[PDB]
Amino acid sequence: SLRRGIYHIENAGVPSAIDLKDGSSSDGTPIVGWQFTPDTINWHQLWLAEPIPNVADTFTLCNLFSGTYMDLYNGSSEAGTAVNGWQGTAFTTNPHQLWTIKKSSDGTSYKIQNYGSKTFVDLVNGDSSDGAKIAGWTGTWDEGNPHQKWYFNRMSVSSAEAQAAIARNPHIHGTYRGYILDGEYLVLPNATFTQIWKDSGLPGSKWREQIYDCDDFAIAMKAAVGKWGADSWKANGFAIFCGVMLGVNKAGDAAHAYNFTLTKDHADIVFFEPQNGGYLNDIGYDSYMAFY
Amino acid sequence: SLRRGIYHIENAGVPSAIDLKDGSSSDGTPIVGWQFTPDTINWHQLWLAEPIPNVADTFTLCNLFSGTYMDLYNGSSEAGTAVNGWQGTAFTTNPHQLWTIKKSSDGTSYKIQNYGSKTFVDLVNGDSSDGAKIAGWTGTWDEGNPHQKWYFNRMSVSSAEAQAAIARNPHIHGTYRGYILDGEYLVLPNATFTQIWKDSGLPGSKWREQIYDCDDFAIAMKAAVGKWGADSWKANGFAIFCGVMLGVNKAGDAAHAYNFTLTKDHADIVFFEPQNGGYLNDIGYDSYMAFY
Ligand SMILES: C[C@@H]1O[C@@H](O[C@@H]2[C@@H](O[C@H]3O[C@H](CO)[C@H](O)[C@H](O)[C@H]3O)[C@@H](O)[C@@H](CO)O[C@@H]2O)[C@@H](O)[C@H](O)[C@@H]1O
Ligand SMILES: C[C@@H]1O[C@@H](O[C@@H]2[C@@H](O[C@H]3O[C@H](CO)[C@H](O)[C@H](O)[C@H]3O)[C@@H](O)[C@@H](CO)O[C@@H]2O)[C@@H](O)[C@H](O)[C@@H]1O
Ligand SMILES: C[C@@H]1O[C@@H](O[C@@H]2[C@@H](O[C@H]3O[C@H](CO)[C@H](O)[C@H](O)[C@H]3O)[C@@H](O)[C@@H](CO)O[C@@H]2O)[C@@H](O)[C@H](O)[C@@H]1O
Ligand SMILES: C[C@@H]1O[C@@H](O[C@@H]2[C@@H](O[C@H]3O[C@H](CO)[C@H](O)[C@H](O)[C@H]3O)[C@@H](O)[C@@H](CO)O[C@@H]2O)[C@@H](O)[C@H](O)[C@@H]1O
Ligand SMILES: C[C@@H]1O[C@@H](O[C@@H]2[C@@H](O[C@H]3O[C@H](CO)[C@H](O)[C@H](O)[C@H]3O)[C@@H](O)[C@@H](CO)O[C@H]2O)[C@@H](O)[C@H](O)[C@@H]1O
Ligand SMILES: C[C@@H]1O[C@@H](O[C@@H]2[C@@H](O[C@H]3O[C@H](CO)[C@H](O)[C@H](O)[C@H]3O)[C@@H](O)[C@@H](CO)O[C@H]2O)[C@@H](O)[C@H](O)[C@@H]1O
Ligand SMILES: [Ca+2]
Ligand SMILES: [Ca+2]
Ligand SMILES: [Mn+2]
Ligand SMILES: [Mn+2]
Ligand SMILES: [Mn+2]
Ligand SMILES: [Mn+2]
Ligand code: NA
Ligand code: NA
Ligand code: NA
Ligand code: NA
Repeated sequence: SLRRGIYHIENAGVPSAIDLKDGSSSDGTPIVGWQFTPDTINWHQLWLAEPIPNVADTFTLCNLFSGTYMDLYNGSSEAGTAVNGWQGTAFTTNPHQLWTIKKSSDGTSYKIQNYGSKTFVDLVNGDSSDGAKIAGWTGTWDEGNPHQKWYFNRMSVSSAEAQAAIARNPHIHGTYRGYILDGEYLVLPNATFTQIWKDSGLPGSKWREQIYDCDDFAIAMKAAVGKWGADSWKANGFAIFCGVMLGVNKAGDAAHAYNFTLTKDHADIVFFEPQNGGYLNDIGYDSYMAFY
Repeated sequence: SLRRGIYHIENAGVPSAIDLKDGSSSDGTPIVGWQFTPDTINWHQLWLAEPIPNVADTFTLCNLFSGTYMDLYNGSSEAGTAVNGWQGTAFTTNPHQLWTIKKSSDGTSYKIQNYGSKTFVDLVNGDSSDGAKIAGWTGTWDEGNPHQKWYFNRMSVSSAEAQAAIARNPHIHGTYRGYILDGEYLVLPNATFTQIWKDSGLPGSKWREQIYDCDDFAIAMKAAVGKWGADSWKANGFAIFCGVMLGVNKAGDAAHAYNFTLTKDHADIVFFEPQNGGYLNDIGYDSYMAFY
């Protein structure tokens, strides 16, 4: 089953992602194929999949940027029916905005079926053009047709997945305790994480004993990523991944506060030094506390 | 012995505090008697007392606002010698800026003796006027003279004192763990704590599931008090008190993130709700984690 989380949905045939055109919140904004840049935030191309509790393999798909929902226009079963962004809610009963999402016959890509119409999300003609129509279209669960096959590239971790990445790490103190604040986290590329750090003003901050020392830098960086999340996205029901860690050196006679983020493969953490914007696989401290 | 910490130094005879005139960082800025408002930040009237490791009962006195040091002009023993703010360091050997501070004959107020001159800090003529001269003056450790007696009104807590206030509280969970980030904290009046909250922009922030929920409010409020500390004071070697707490309700089926501060008497904590600016003696959660 598709997990709850944020996905970049990429056609199996051509390198086009499902895109809410101009990220517009207007009802009836076309959802189109568009090219994408890996290891960036693709601002109009991120979809929060919310499982519908009492319907198997069925979701709403909320555009992270617009906060509007993937909607089959008037729920029509006609091939070529418009797929648009439309106002809704995460657990709607509106079958226009309900999508059964299951593995295709290649066992890696998915097909996306409208719960009402039983027609599939289709990149019309496999057109690779920026702004290519996406429509509801007749099809089957089993056929190879790449127009209707979609890789769900997972952009978020659960709290359980973040916990696992930390526990993997070789720099966790025996006394470590972790404090989980949210359920589902957007993982930033370092390029974006760095940009939030720059736009925070922290690069200009001076170290001062107690009054602006490591703990103030680390907490200011987490607050800045929290502020960026709320200000950047209109969807709800997720957080941005940015950890704070307290650590102690091997000698046990010096402590440090710093940040951490997750690798591209979501499997491991990477330490971030908010006093200089460095990423490190070893920051010279073993974490005894984290909150994220 | 006088503890390390921040003091509002108030004459024993008249309601004048030791004041660095206009908070100026200029060398030779007069230190004067000035009236004060209790339960405010008295911006020009706060002094960080740093104990000199290998000299008994002897300190530097750094003006929290200016970052400059109480200085007996050319270390003269002449009665009426100017006491000014002057550039220095927390552990200087300059005897102009070293002060032996011990209980007076009334056992509650102190006298302040220059280590070099062995003359005392004196509110000349006990003048209660705003801008009254303070000078180094002949005297003795034992005499009653109120011109040379000073209440050291303690405005800061150690980490150990903050730990004690939390442990006192009746809303601490069995599983509580506390994470101490600094050593010495300025305690804010609620009036100031509230102002930092207002000036943060948090009063305008909307609750949003995960993306700006209780943990984001609580951490944004701690970051705002950290930013206010650095931006407001030029002295180093202290922090501003603002805690973050995670808590769980009696039923054990709901958790909440919030802030806390300390009472005027420094003995107890008070909970702060950053989603509405309320102070509560009971926020309906028992803390299982704090960092401050
Ligand atoms: C059958 C029809 O369902 C609803 O209308 C839908 C639209 O629904 C969504 O948008 C409307 C406002 O336009 C409203 O906010 C609703 O709660 C939301 O789910 C939408 O799916 C469009 C485009 O496909 O089709 C229908 O107009 C409902 O509002 C109608 O009353 C009616 O029951
Ligand atoms: C190249 C082309 O691929 C397939 O046709 C697709 C269409 O396929 C879907 O709709 C058709 C009916 O039009 C049929 O129901 C099929 O089972 C279903 O997958 C559709 O994807 C459109 C729009 O993108 O493009 C092509 O027409 C295949 O059936 C054709 O024989 C042909 O190989
Ligand atoms: C005896 C004298 O001590 C020092 O001068 C002090 C002044 O000292 C302080 O300010 C000066 C700059 O004016 C400098 O930054 C020094 O490090 C700092 O402690 C000051 O206390 C004044 C006013 O009472 O008196 C003396 O001028 C030293 O700099 C001199 O070289 C000389 O040794
Ligand atoms: C009212 C006045 O109080 C005392 O005199 C103080 C001064 O006291 C201090 O300096 C004098 C010498 O001038 C002497 O050394 C004394 O032991 C010492 O405390 C001084 O505080 C000045 C400046 O504020 O004010 C008064 O002159 C007392 O000795 C006087 O008899 C008289 O009662
Ligand atoms: C917010 C906006 O993002 C980018 O423009 C989007 C565009 O983004 C995708 O396509 C571009 C090339 O046009 C790149 O491949 C990006 O990596 C993709 O994410 C599309 O989403 C279209 C259609 O909705 O809208 C544009 O605004 C970027 O080019 C802009 O400078 C800006 O940052
Ligand atoms: C920063 C400045 O603070 C206040 O003025 C100070 C003044 O403050 C003290 O005296 C005033 C009355 O003049 C009140 O009692 C305050 O409670 C005291 O803290 C003095 O420190 C003088 C001498 O250095 O400087 C002034 O700037 C306040 O009146 C101003 O509006 C302003 O907030
Ligand atoms: Ca600090
Ligand atoms: Ca959050
Ligand atoms: Mn290590
Ligand atoms: Mn949360
Ligand atoms: Mn309780
Ligand atoms: Mn610290
Ligand atoms: Na439209
Ligand atoms: Na379901
Ligand atoms: Na002067
Ligand atoms: Na000492």
